[PDB]
Amino acid sequence: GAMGSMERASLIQKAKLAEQAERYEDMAAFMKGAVEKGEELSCEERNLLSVAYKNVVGGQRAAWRVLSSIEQKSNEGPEVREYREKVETELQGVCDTVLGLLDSHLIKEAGDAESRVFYLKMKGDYYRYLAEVATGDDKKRIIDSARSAYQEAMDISKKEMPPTNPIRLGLALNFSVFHYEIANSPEEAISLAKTTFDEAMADLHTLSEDSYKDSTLIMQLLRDNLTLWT
Amino acid sequence: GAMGSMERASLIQKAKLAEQAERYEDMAAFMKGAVEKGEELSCEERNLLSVAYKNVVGGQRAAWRVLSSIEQKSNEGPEVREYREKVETELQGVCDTVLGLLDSHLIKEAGDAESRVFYLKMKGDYYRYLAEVATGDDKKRIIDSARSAYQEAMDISKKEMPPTNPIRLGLALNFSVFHYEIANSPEEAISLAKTTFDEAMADLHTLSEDSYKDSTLIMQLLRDNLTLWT
Amino acid sequence: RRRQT
Amino acid sequence: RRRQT
Ligand SMILES: N=C(N)c1cc(-c2ccccc2)c(CNC(=O)Cc2ccc3cc[nH]c3c2)s1
Ligand SMILES: N=C(N)c1cc(-c2ccccc2)c(CNC(=O)Cc2ccc3cc[nH]c3c2)s1
Ligand SMILES: [Cl-]
Ligand SMILES: [Cl-]
Ligand SMILES: [Mg+2]
Ligand SMILES: [Mg+2]
Ligand SMILES: [Mg+2]
Ligand SMILES: [Mg+2]
Repeated sequence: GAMGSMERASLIQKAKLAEQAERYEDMAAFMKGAVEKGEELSCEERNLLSVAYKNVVGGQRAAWRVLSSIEQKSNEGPEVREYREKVETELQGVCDTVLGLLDSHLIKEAGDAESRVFYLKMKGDYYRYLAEVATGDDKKRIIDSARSAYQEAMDISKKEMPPTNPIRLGLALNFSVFHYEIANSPEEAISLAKTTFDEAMADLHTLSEDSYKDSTLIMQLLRDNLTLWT
Repeated sequence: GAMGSMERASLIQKAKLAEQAERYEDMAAFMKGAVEKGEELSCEERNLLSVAYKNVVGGQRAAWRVLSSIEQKSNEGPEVREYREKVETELQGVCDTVLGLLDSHLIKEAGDAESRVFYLKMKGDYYRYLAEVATGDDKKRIIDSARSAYQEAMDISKKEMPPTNPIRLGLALNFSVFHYEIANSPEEAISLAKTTFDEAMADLHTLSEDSYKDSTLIMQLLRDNLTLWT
Repeated sequence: RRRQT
Repeated sequence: RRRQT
């Protein structure tokens, strides 16, 4: 696409500038172009990819939720529905764009557990975002695609990563929220959050001061959700 | 353009939804389409226009200032300059788009003082934003275009509006900042801010509780700048 | 609050 | 602070 004529390193460099400038749509286009260069991504580059699309899709979701609430209140002219559809279609485009990158070809080229777990979590996250707005003939299939990606990531992380690994913890956090609010399995969500928190606590003693802070930062988010749900 | 097939009222309606959804780029495209319908804008619609482009251009300016600072530090590869140029060009496009709307044909059709002062202030604001990033053969002309628009608005507001009018006050606020940081006339900026504040104070006694709050809200911004500058 | 991800 | 407009 439109980034094919820019160097890979230049795209990475500008993605970092766009992050500092809080230009996340630019950040995403740059990391999209970097991925399409066809080289595997380093740990840092993988985080730049995730952060960019998280913020882009994060604004769309928040906008979708505002409009969706207005729409439902109006159902207690066509403009409210039309504009919610517009935002929704745009949100689905970004989700399809990320899933296209993971499928072509970040996942199949990711042999390391750290990189493969990272991409499969992302895959579950963006099928979940599609699920948040799905309503029709293939909602169930979208949900199952999220479940399956999350489940493979959990199996690999369990085998290949320590219980305090921040990616394993973030994955567990998001799989738990999937269970709670997407799969209507609130008790699965609570068990997973609790078991994840406890097994990380039992492993903190092996960690350095820096890794300790990374892990506990995410253990607190698990605790926050547990506190909200019980 | 792309809004030509949507009703005017539907465009206004969706501009309000996009505001609630904090989708200001959508908000701007909708109000652009409403203006291009060719009908004068009501007081509320004029505020919807201003708010939308203010937020769009507000994000671009903030991004430009971050990148510009990084660029200058690097001058104590081409990627920093290139990306700052990109943001800058996009910012100039929005500024040119608004100026095009004012010139075609909001200003010449605005006969009321409230509406005409509103558009001429906007004209000064967006020549000023162009001035913030201008560097070459016609910087001085951009600055003078801002001055002239601001000056005509001030002459009309003085004749035709009371000293507490919020648009007159916002105009004075921005003309003062133009003097301070664009025209390198810090003493003109301070005199205008002081004289504007004092003449509004002397007029507060004629106002209702609601108008009193509108005016003093903006008198405080004049006071804040005075406090910063002296 | 809104749950966290 | 940053001046206000
Ligand atoms: N530019 C950026 N945004 C980042 C660059 C790098 C990076 C990576 C490798 C080398 C250099 C930099 C990042 C590393 N983040 C993580 O590993 C996971 C993590 C940890 C804690 C929390 C809390 C909320 N979410 C979290 C996510 S983030
Ligand atoms: N959707 C929106 N954002 C607005 C809709 C209407 C509106 C107009 C007419 C009828 C109904 C609504 C607005 C009215 N604002 C003003 O008049 C000027 C003003 C006053 C105080 C401050 C403080 C900082 N800036 C200020 C600007 S703002
Ligand atoms: Cl629409
Ligand atoms: Cl660029
Ligand atoms: Mg190369
Ligand atoms: Mg129970
Ligand atoms: Mg019509
Ligand atoms: Mg002096």
